[PDB]
This record gives sequence, C-alpha cells and structure tokens, in this order.
Amino acid sequence: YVKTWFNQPGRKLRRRQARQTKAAKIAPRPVEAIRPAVKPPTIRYNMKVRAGRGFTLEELKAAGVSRRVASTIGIPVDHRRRNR
Amino acid sequence: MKFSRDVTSSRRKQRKAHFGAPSSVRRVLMSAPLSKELREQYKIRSLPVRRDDQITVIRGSNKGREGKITSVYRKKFLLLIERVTREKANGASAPVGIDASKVVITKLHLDKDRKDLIVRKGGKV
Amino acid sequence: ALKTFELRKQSQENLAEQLQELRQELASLRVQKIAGGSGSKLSKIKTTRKDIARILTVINESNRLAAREAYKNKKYIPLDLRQKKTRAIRRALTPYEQSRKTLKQIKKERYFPLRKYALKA
Amino acid sequence: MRHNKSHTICRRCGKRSFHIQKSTCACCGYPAAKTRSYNWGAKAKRRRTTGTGRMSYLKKVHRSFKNGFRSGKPA
Amino acid sequence: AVSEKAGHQTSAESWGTGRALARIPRVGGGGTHRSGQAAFGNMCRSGRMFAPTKTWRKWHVKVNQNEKRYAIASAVAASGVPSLLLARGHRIEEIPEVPLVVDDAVQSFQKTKEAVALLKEIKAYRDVIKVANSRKLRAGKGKLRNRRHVQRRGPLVVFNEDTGIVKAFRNIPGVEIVNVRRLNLLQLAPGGHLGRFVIWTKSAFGLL
Amino acid sequence: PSHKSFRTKQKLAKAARQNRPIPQWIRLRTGNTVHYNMKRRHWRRTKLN
RNA sequence: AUUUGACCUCAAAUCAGGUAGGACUACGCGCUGAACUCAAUAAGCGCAGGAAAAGAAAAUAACCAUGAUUCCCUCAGUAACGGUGAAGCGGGAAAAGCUCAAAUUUGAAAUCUGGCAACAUUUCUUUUGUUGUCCGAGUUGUAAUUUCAAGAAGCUGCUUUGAGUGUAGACGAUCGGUCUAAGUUCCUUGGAACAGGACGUCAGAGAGGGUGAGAACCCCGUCUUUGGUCGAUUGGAUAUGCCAUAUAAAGCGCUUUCGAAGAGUCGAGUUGUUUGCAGCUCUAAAUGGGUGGUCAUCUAAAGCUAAAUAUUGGCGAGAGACCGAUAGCGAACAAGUAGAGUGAUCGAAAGAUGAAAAGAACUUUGAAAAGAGAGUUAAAUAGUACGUGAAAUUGCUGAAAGGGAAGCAUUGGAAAUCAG
RNA sequence: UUUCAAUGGCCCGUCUACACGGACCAAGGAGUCUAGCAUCUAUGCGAGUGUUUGGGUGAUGAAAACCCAUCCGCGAA
RNA sequence: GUUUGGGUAUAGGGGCGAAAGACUAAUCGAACCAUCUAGUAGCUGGUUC
RNA sequence: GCAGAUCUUGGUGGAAGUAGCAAAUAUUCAAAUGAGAACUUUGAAGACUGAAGUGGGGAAAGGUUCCAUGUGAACAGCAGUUGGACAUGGGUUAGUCGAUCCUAAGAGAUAGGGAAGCUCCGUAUGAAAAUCGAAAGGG
RNA sequence: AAAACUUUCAGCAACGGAUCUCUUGGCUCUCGCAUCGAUGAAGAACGCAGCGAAAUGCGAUACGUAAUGUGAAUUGCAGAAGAAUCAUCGAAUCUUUGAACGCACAUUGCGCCUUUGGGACCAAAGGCAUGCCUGUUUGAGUGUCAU
Ligand SMILES: [Zn+2]
Repeated sequence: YVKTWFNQPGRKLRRRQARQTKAAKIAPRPVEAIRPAVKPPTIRYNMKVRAGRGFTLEELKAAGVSRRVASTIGIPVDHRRRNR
Repeated sequence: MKFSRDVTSSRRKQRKAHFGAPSSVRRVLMSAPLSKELREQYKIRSLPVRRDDQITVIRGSNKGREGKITSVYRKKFLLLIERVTREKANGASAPVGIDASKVVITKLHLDKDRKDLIVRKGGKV
Repeated sequence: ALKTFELRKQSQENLAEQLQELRQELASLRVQKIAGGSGSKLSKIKTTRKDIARILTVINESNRLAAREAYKNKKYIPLDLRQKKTRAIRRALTPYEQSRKTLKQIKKERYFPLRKYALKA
Repeated sequence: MRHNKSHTICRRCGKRSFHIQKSTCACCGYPAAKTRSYNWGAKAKRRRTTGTGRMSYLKKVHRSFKNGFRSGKPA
Repeated sequence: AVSEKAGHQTSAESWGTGRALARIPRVGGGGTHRSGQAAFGNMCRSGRMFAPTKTWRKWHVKVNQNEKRYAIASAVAASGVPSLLLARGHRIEEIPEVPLVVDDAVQSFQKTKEAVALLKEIKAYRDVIKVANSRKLRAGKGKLRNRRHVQRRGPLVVFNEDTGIVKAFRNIPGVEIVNVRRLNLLQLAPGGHLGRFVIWTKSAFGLL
Repeated sequence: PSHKSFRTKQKLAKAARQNRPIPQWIRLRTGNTVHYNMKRRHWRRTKLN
C-alpha cells in the first residue's frame, strides 16, 4: 500500500476555489472569525502566543456582549476554556 | 491557441468526433464557401451544402466543372454533381465524388428556412 | 401518414375505427409481401405500422390525461400516475418535514439569527 | 455410456449449469435469492457484471438525472 | 505505468519436470488457441514485463531555492550579452542595442498588427520569420502523442503590467511574454542553453 | 430425441437460424468488415451443449 | 340465572395506507479469519452513502495552562513492548454547535397519525401542505420550559421580535437554442498543391482535425467568451404590496431559593481476542464516579450534526518525456467473442488495396477454375490470397567446384568488376 | 567477388575430459523501480542550512513557474 | 455346453469398498476449479555493443 | 543492443514422395449421364449378411443430419458426375399415441428451535390450519 | 575426362509476414458529479427491418411512437418521397422471466376471486407472495371487572 501525492497541485487549487466560493457566498463578513490570544500549555511553548478556538463566558461578559448574540455577530465561544 | 478546458486538442478525440459525428453534425462539417458575387450579395462567407445547389468545382481533376448537386452523400462526406461522372469498364456512368469544401456555391436554393439562416448568420437578404 | 395533432382533435371511437381499418390494411400489405408485391407496398408496410403506433400513442395519451383529470386533487392516485424519479428520492424526507423545527429552535432563530456584519479595514 | 445429464439450462441465467439432482445452478446459485458471486473470481464477476447486458433502465435513469429528473411537457 | 494486473490475470501453472519441454507455466484448458501456451514471464508472449513500471517513480526533483535564483540571475546576465545570443541562434544582426529596452507605451498594445509593426521597426522580425519558417512535422511517435509540430524560439518579451501587451503579442509565432516578477528559467534559458534574446520594457527594466 | 420439450425446441430453432449464410448486400455496404461468417457451426462438429 | 357494556391479552382478513428483500461495491462501517512477524491480510458473512465513520471530553496535561471530530507536516522510528511501534505539545487544511430522560400546564392534552370536505401549492394535473369535522393514539405521559456551558423560582428595568403571501429590477448559476478574421490570385512539379517561388491578408484567432502530399487565410473549430442573443428554470438578497395578531415570547444584572443529571451499568476475580473488547461468578455509590502524578482535570453507562478526508467501481471530461498490433487492457477487429470442460471455470487468433472500385467491359483458349490479349489507375512491382514485403526454405536461369566431408584463414594466379 | 594451388585450422555456449543445451530463421527476452544507510564527487549557502505540510499570485493552458510564513528536521556541547 | 436401464442417496485426508491400499469424469504424492501466489531456491540453466 | 536459457510466439526445412493407406471373402459385362467413370444410375451375372441379420422399429443421445433442386471452392488418407459436405427451399397436423394426472425411494416449503451470520434441524411435528419427484410404475 | 546430382555465388520468381510508416485502441495521472430496485432493478430468454446472420437499438406502438430543436434526406439495392440509421428528450409502450410475488417450472404444466364479451364452453380485462408498522372491521379468552 502506497500513498502518492500527484494530486497536490489539484488539492491546492480546489482549496483555493473553496475559499473563493466561501468568500463570494458570505462576502459582507470576513472569511475568518475572530480568534482569542492563547498561550500554549507546556514548558517548551509557554513563551509564545497563538490563536485559540474561541473566547470564554467570563471574557464575553466582561466585554459586555452576551454569549447568545456573540455567535450571531461572529464571535466564537469556548465553554471549556477558563481564565486563571 | 485554445485557452478553454471544455474543448479538446487531442488528435485521437478530434478524429473520433469527426468520423463518428451524426448526420446533423456532418451537415455543418460539409460546408462550402460562396463565390465573390454571392459573398458580396449576402455578406456571408460560408454556407452549409444542400441538394439542388448550383456549384462549381475549384480543386481536383474536375477543376472548372460546373453543375447542380444531385445528393449530399453525407456518410462519406461527399457530394454528387450532375454530369460529373466517370466511364466504368463497361461504359456506365459512375458519379465522381467531390468533397464539400473543394467546391464553391455559385447559386443558392432559396426557401424560407435558408433565408432565415442568412439573416441569422449576420447577413442581409 | 396521419398528423398527430389532427389525430388529437378526434374522438375515441373514430381513432378506434381508424385503428381497425389500419390493421386490415397492414394485414393486406403483409399478404402482398408474402405473395409478391411491389416496392411501394413493401415501403408502405413500414409507414402504416408507424401510423398505427401513432394512433396507439394518441389513444393512450387521451386515456392518461382523462385519468389524471379523474384523480385530480386526491390524496391517493394510481402508481402509474405517480412520479417515478428514483426509489431513494421517493423514500427520502420531503422539504417540509426537513424544515420542521422545534419551538425551541424557532425561538432561537427568531431572537438570535445569523446577523449581517462587516469590518472596517 | 455417456448419455445422461448432470446440468441443464438455468432459468435465471440461461446457462447449462443448473444441476438436476441438487437443483441449484452452479453459475448463479438459483434458486438462492442472492446471485452467486465470489471475490476470488474477479474474471467470473466481470463476465456477468452490470454492463454486459442492455442496462435499459439505467440508461433511462442517467439521461433523466442529467436534467434534474423533470416531468411534464415543455411549452 | 502499465497495469499492475497486466500479465497476471491468466491461469497458468508449470507442467513440471521431465516433460521434454520448458518449465514455464502454461495456460490450462483446451480446444482454444491459447491452451498449452506459456505465460507469467518477461520472455513469454502476452506476459508481464520485467519490473513493471510504477507510478511512484521519482518524477519530480527538489532544487535549492538559492541555486534556482543563481541560475535565473545568470540566465538574465546571459541574455544581456550579444555573443551568447548569436550562439543561441537568434538573428539579431541588426538589433540596435542589447539589452533591448522599450518604453511603457507598448504595455497597452491592442493589435497583433501593432506588435508586428513594433518588431519590424526594432528589426527583431528576423527572429520571428526564423521561427515561422522552422515549423516542421515532428519526427517519431511525438505527433501520435499530441506533439504534432516543432519550431524554434523567438524573442522573450518581459513586461511589468499587463494592459493588453500579452494578448497583442501572444499570437506572433515564437514570441513569449512573461511578467518581470515571475521570470521562468525554462523560458530564459530554454533547452539548458544560455542567452535568449529578451526584449524589456521600461518599467520591467526599472524593476529589475 | 423425439420427446424434446418446448424450451429445447426453441433453443434448437434459433441455433439453426444462427448458422446460416450471410446476405450479400450487407457485405456490399461500405465500412462493413463483415465478409464471411465466424459463427458457422456444424452438427457433426462442435455440439451446442 | 344470565343478558349488557368496559379494559387487558391474542388472533383473522385478497381490510385502508405503507415499508424490507435483490444488484453494484473502488472508497466506508462491523463479524469472522488461515497458511506458506506473516496479518487484525486474502477468502467467507452482514450493512450504508456520496462520502462513510468519528465528533461536541467520564479529553490532555502538571504549563503564564490547552480545549468537539477528521486530515496533513512534525513529534519519530521516540516512548513502550519482545522486530513491533504510538500519543501529548507545535505548525497548518476546515470549522458549528447542539438535542433528550431525570422537576405538575394541573385554571383545564394545551400534543399527534388516520377518515371525510373544501382551500390551495408544485421541477409535477405526477409534488407538498393548510383549515374544518369525525374516529383514534395518549395521563403506564403527547405538547411548551430545562441539558450542568447551565438551569429553574422570585426580583429588576433596559433591549429585541413573522417558521408568512404577490409584483419589479439587479445579481449569480444549470440545461439546451444561436452568433463569429482573413487567397483558394499567378508560375513550375504532380493523378491530386495541402509542395516550391512570387504577390497579399487576418491574428484577443499561428491549438487541433478534415479535405486527392507539410493548409492560420477551403471547411469545422480556435480567440473574442468570466459574452451577445433566445427561451425554461430556479438559489439568495434589494425595492414594493398584502396578511399576522404581541393580553405574548426572549436576552441581560441580582438572589432571601433550590438545583432533579442515564444500573446487571461502573467496578472486581476468572477465561478468551488484538490498555480495548467479550463470556461467566459476583455486583456499587451520590461531592459520588472516571482519568493523570491530597492534588489537577472530566461528568460515562441516551442521541444528532456540515466542512476539511478517502474514492483499481459508475458517469462525464482534460491531459501525457507512456505502448505503437508477439507491444498496449484478455480484447484497436463481429472480445469475454470463437472454442474447451458435466461443472466451478478456462479463453484466443485476427489492423492497412486505392484519392476515388474506377473491383479488370470486350475477345480468345479452356468442362469449369483460370490463363493470354486488352481495359481502369500515377501505380496491378496496389487485383481483395490486395501498403511496404526481410530471413529461414524452394524453383528457374547463369557462372564455378566436386575421388570418404563441408565450412574458415594467409599468399598469389585465373575469370568478372570498380577505381584512380 | 567466385575459384583453384600450397600451408594452417577439432563445434560453439554451460558445468565440474565427459555430460547438458543446440534442425533453421524472424520478433520478444533477463541487475529494474523504490525506502534507508555508507564512501566519493559536484553545486548552493555557511554557524547556520532546508520553499513546495501550507498560503498568495499565476491566464494563455495555470499539475509548470514565481513569491511569502511560523513550527520543525540536522548542526551549533 | 446374477446382469442391466431409469429415478434417488452418499463429496474430499470426506464418501465408497468380499480390503487390491483399491474407485471417486482418460488426474488420486493424496479429485477438479479460482484466489492467497509473482509462495518458499543453500540448487539448476541463461543473462544482449 | 542477444546465438543459446530442454527460452516464448510465429514461420520453414532435411528425413521424404519415404514409412504407410483398410479389418469384415468379390467383383465382372453392357448402356446412360457427363469435359472427365474401377467408385454415380439401370439391366444382366457372380457373391455376402442368413430371422442371435449388413432386416424392420423404438428409449437415451444428437438437432434438421429428413426430402427435392443445384454445385463440385473446402471435407469423404484414391477418386467422384456421388455424399450424411456446400447453396436454395419444403417438410413433423392427435379428445383416443405420450407428457400433462397419482405416488414409490427420495428432496423439501410452513408452524417452531438453534446460529455472530449466509442459513442448519424440524415437515407431522405442540400452529387459533403443502409441494416436487416415473416420456419403462398406476392410467 | 562432358551431363545429371550436390554445394557456393548472383538475377528473377515463389514461401512467409519481419521491418518502416500509420492508429476512432489501450495504459497512467488529474479534475468534476452522486444517479439502481416490489411504481419491478442488475441479469437471462424470445422476438422486432422490404431484402439481416452477428454488433447496436428497441419490445406485438418492437433497428421504435410522442414532444422539442435542426432543416431536405437514407443509401448497398428497391422504393415512395417537415425527410433523416439526426440530435435532444420531461409524454408513452415495454412480450417471457429474474429479489419475482396464485401454486409449480428438466412441465407454454394446475388453479381460485370480480367484471365484461362471444355465438354450458371459450375469450378478454382486473386481481390472489412473504414478514413488519399505523389504523379499520370482526372476533377468541370460566383474564380482570360494572349492572
Ligand atoms: Zn443460473
């Protein structure tokens, strides 16, 4: 059993068209949602900052936007993450 | 050079399509040009070949012969012209076939359908 | 041959009689072929066969439109009059019952629907 | 001395493979509801698979699908 | 690659030893022309070839980016030298200057007549005729395999902004048009031979 | 034998029609490679099975 | 006595209306499973789709903590086990969340299938519904609210609101209809110009194919085209009209409040399979239980869900530093065909006349087949047993040699031939 | 070129003299592709080095080419 | 000087056999068919200017 | 990139006009057809199978070989004017003959019970009630 | 010591089908799409044309009809003459079978129900499989009850 990569340019082109189709469909709004700033959970990468899945309820409430309307305006919500 | 992807450039596919085209497609393939007076009269460069059209041979051993068409023998991409025949061994007349693109149409067979074709193909009556 | 449209503007019995005389003629034409006939008769065999086929076609159409009129606006109709796309499409969920939602989801989509927003660069 | 028959013409598959005493076709397995097929017989599958016949309905479905399964009469 | 099942989908086992004949497997059965014939061998007719070609042969090859940029820079420098162009084969005997630079007024051309008029007026049209006259019928199975015709290479027009230059020049036989920011090695030094005749625009030359 | 079933007789009937010579006019058509019969059987030769 | 009516259970009907089978299987999910780690492979069995499966933690971690699933690079050939062989983190592709059971609407079963009658609507007289009425289901629980991220009940004063129905333009897309620039000008060769030379043209079109030889300009196409013109559909929004009924519902901050959470299931012992799963003995708990080294993190034993992902099958296409008729699929062809076997099955060979049959009139010899004259053609050194037509082998002619071998080498004569 | 005269000349391959293959001819026919490791050579950069897992551009064919980015691989103990 | 036609049953380290280690579709070193399989090679024979 | 692999496929040789041709005693004369007669047809003569046939019929099996007309490309280890070969046609008529009906040995649906399952047992069986099987049997 | 024979060389003619050229085929890669069936599928059988055996198409409306588009053919002959072996395809027909469904099928075997027609019999049309679900009707039960 071998897995060959002769469709790598084809996959790349298809993904770009899918992004293009997504942009055309939902053009009024950005094609990528807002993501929170989050620090990796290990001693090797705790010095960096990357994009987390979504914001928390405490952050949402402190900002003043409710968790119900946050999804509607495009703010992803993570119910698992907590601010320590 | 072609820039689309809906059309082909393979010799294999072009010949297969050409020799396997149905009668409706062979009608378009079996087109002939018009004479200078006809071209300046209808503003049409080329027209499909139809029976009972008055044509003149431009190339081949019958270069200069003129006559009407007795049949457009489509399944061999061939025309048959009055008096443009061959003497067989016994002496009978066997019609000599001429390709549709090697002749010139010097007089048309006008009906309502063909006039519609002329006005539709950017022409004037 | 008979034109299909003027075949349509006639009644059932006339098409029935035309069918009957066509079958007489076809039987006569075939016995000419067996006993030796001219090329006109041999070619006429095909065109008369097609003309009976036309009369069978128009008769069947008139019957089916008549049946559709009879069963118009009814819950249950014969399986021939029913649609036949595929067995899977027939068994699938209809758009109405795919769009059915609980009142909980109706309230959610009433009060917090997908909003229309944008970002200033 | 060879004037008896072990197999006869099968009703379902039309081959002379229907055994008489066992009353089961060696080719297609009739009277079993399921057609006899075995993955070690790749060539045996492709001799009797779909496409070796008329495929009359499947061609009908394919032309129908290519147009979205529309019904009725045009203008 | 050949079919991975090619040469295997028959039925043939070796007849054994002492048969007064070779021990290659032979197709069973009888009454047919194929029965008794050998199979499963590169020597055998209708048999699998030795080491059947596979699709995961190494078709593509990795080149260091710096090496690629080194080659492209050398190719441009080679194109800027008259003697290398003559060895390349470009008929540039009466070309006024190498490297050849033309104003930005040609980036907005619209007609092949205009492009051909420019080529004659700069006297680069000898190269175009050389390409046109060199069109021949390919020798070998190439024309069977969608490579019907072969010709030479003409001037390489390097532009900066496409406002009509690409379409106005693309139909002249041998003329190849490329943006300055995407200079391809295969077009700058085709065939591995340095020093193609290149016609620059002002904006492309300034952006070099 | 003289006690065949209908299905046997019908299979025999078309097997007798299959091994007939080809009309000449179909050969005389153009683009028609058919010039002989390669499904010609004989009773003394290969059995219908 | 016994007759009458209920409920429960179980039947029967060619009762009314529906549904399952079988086929394909490349990819997907399970059961089962060898032999020469082989291999959770092949075979066998069951079941789907356009993807399937998995999926919103009884998850990792020991960090400043990460946060559904899937896929890719990396971790890494590392940990681990005895050659097998991960995963966390990190970078990307894609992103979307949710639904039930467990609590009384008790001032009101507010719920739902079916029958009947209208009203409609349609990819559609073929589709999908609405209302009214009847019967039935249902209190052994159908609706609304709640799913732990919470939530309910009070309290509060701010904010929000349709599961609708026509008209018009624009914006896309599917299907097919239809539109396209310029030599066939001159001379030579030729059967044929599509070759060579001269004089010209078009090109957003010099890709490809056909035509009597190498055709941009003879024809089809090609560029224009991410378009003009036809029609029929629609998908979503904009403008505009009409119905709706809010005496309501929902979000947010507080609690003087309570916070229900899945059982022969977890778990333990034992046997079996590659921690995970199964058989069997036994069998739980409610700040309890699971997982990781008192702490940290999750909340199982109920369920749904696009996307990135796979795709030797099917349907369309576009290609190729592939093969060029003993090759390439077994099959360029009347190929799974002819044919072989009781059967499961096995399974070939075989492409090319010519531009056009113009497929050899007619005469002669011959029983005929044919031959010889002719005739068609540029060609019969193209006559179907047909492109070109090699070798082995054979016949004829010419030259030469030859007493149980023949072949070969060196030198030269003889004959033939070529050359400076 | 054929041939004659003189001289010489055992039938080739395989296998350890023998033996095994060889009637003749045409076509096909046998150290290939790939993963890792090692030596050497060449090219680029150099305490650095590696674009092609990915993203952007590429219209004239767009599976090419060009550009961009954090991990990460090896090395720097 | 019991044999036999047809129907039916018994199927693979099985069946069948007055037992020969015999028969089981011209095959019984172990029926036939197709896959695993291109199975295993210390061995033999070839391996091209 | 081939001289071999008891190589593969195809073609062709020397042996070689050589080995050899089938059992089943046996043919001869005349005439006709015909280009052509040891082999076709008629007559005459001589023989053979000798009712356990070289006879007349059927079952299994074959499938148009049946009959007429025509041909002599290919097949009939010679030949052929003949054929069972080739080409064109024609030909099988049932209330009473068979199948069809019944059942034997046997196979097996169903109600139930197993199996992870394709499916096995069960068919008179703990049910709210078969069928197939004989062109030699019965008719 | 000439012929014949054998062998070698060359020309020609045979045998054979190599080589060269071609190629509506194959192979490989990539892209797009999701569409079988009790409303009868895949498959099998038997038929259908003026002259057809195979291939293809189709089903007693049979090398097909309806509808839409094209616009003057098909072709080997004959033949007549909105044509055509044209394309598209939403309307129909679709024989015997096959999951195959009245019972069987090595059988053109054997039935039953409803209606109609013909001059008891025959013919024609429509029906009769299995399991399961929802409902309807009738029941069965010394099962539990109320009068
Ligand atoms: Zn069968």
